[PDB]
Amino acid sequence: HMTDDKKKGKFIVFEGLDRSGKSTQSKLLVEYLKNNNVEVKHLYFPNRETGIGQIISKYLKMENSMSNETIHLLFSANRWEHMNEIKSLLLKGIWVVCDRYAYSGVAYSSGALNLNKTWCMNPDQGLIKPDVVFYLNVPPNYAQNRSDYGEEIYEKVETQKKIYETYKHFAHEDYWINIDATRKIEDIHNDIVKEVTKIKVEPEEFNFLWS
Amino acid sequence: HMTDDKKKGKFIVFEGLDRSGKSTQSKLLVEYLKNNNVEVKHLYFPNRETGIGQIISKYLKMENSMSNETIHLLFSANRWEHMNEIKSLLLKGIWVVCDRYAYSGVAYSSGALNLNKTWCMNPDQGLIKPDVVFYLNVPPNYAQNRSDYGEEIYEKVETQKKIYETYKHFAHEDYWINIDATRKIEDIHNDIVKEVTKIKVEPEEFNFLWS
Ligand SMILES: Nc1ncnc2c1ncn2[C@@H]1O[C@H](COP(=O)(O)OP(=O)(O)O)[C@@H](O)[C@H]1O
Ligand SMILES: Nc1ncnc2c1ncn2[C@@H]1O[C@H](COP(=O)(O)OP(=O)(O)O)[C@@H](O)[C@H]1O
Ligand SMILES: Cc1cn([C@H]2C[C@H](O)[C@@H](COP(=O)(O)O)O2)c(=O)[nH]c1=O
Ligand SMILES: Cc1cn([C@H]2C[C@H](O)[C@@H](COP(=O)(O)O)O2)c(=O)[nH]c1=O
Ligand code: NA
Ligand code: NA
Ligand code: NA
Ligand code: NA
Ligand code: NA
Ligand code: NA
Repeated sequence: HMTDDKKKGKFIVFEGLDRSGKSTQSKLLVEYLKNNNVEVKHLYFPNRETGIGQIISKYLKMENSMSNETIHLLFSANRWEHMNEIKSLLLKGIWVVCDRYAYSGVAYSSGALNLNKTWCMNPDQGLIKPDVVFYLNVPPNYAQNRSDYGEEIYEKVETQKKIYETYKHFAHEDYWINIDATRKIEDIHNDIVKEVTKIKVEPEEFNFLWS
Repeated sequence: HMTDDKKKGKFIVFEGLDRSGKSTQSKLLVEYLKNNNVEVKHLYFPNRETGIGQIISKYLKMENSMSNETIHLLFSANRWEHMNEIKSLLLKGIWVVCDRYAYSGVAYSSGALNLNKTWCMNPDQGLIKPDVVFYLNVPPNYAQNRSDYGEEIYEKVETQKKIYETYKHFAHEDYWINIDATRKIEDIHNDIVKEVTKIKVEPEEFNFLWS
């Protein structure tokens, strides 16, 4: 009752290759939720505004160079420093719609940096687990013509090919919903809405990666 | 031969409670090695001068506050960004004498922050393993009168008591050498020298935590 510590909002993550449409789709979903009287906050990773995120942003823009393990652990620490906020929102009944999470961490590091997958998962163990992940599936060559593509470190077609394969580490999980993202914006969004309307709305216990 | 990738220097770590004499002893050992014609570099963790180390230094000085997991992972990332340097030194035949390493990470986080020990070890898995660790053993109340004690976050006797117990996670390992550090500087140093002279001097393969 008073000490109720149940998760009341839902936590939805978008995952996908670079420029696959995650910001596009997460903003449309947020607007749809607001229109159906659901309180919701839009979050994303990496958050480049924190001290850790600033270092990350320099890495992505090739303004610095860092060893594979060092940058992998910063991407994870950047999520941890948001756990208090995500937990509080969800306890309040506010939904969280989030562009990228720990699945990006594992897929990008194991595919682009060739880090060991179990080693990559470890530091994200214990993060709050989302209700669903929409994976905006595009082939590795598909998005190379969209606006700023090639500006940041992983945006080369040969790297995207590797990350496309390591995203399959999650492809058969029950929380993972493959979405064909080589379609019109509105078609993709309608599929996402269809899936979101099946989410069961009741307060429940928090769960944690990698359960 | 030409592609020889053998570890040629030795890697010695000092561990110990706050103000237990690690900088004192590591400088004396460095001077002793130089006097016996051994090339050596003195390193220490956290390195507060990097981008990551700056954030760490603010945490230790209570200039910011951070969640337990976030700061734990930064302490680990701070070691990783030194692996290229430590590896190169050791390949060259330069010894590395280092004030604190991954054992501090595990002992401080599991003792002061109550983090799960296996979770704390994971991100340091894969770091280069030292030849020996001297643990400058002092009781948890012992150092409270030494110069700047109480300036930084963990320097309260009740926290030191907890970290004293979690340093025992390594107490029975073959690389771990307990040194009674409640003695005169010169007596402690003579014990360390005695142990250092038993190290076998030949080139060998690198080993890695937590083997
Ligand atoms: N399905 C789509 N069809 C055409 N253009 C799209 C589609 N989805 C997104 N875009 C455009 O592609 C670019 C990248 O989209 P964005 O949502 O920013 O990708 P991400 O967040 O995955 O990097 C933007 O210019 C966006 O307007
Ligand atoms: N064995 C000792 N006896 C008396 N004073 C010592 C001894 N070892 C170190 N000190 C003094 O204690 C303080 C902390 O020593 P330091 O080597 O800086 O500790 P740490 O590096 O472990 O924090 C310094 O003022 C140092 O001169
Ligand atoms: C969240 C996360 C993102 N990334 C990559 C995915 C993108 O290439 C870049 C983030 O940029 P974005 O989401 O604008 O594309 O960071 C990681 O490598 N590890 C992570 O943990
Ligand atoms: C290297 C390391 C140090 N620490 C603590 C030990 C000290 O209290 C502080 C470092 O300060 P120092 O070595 O001057 O004392 O950081 C950690 O908590 N985790 C680590 O991984
Ligand atoms: Na990108
Ligand atoms: Na985005
Ligand atoms: Na699925
Ligand atoms: Na200290
Ligand atoms: Na020191
Ligand atoms: Na021993």
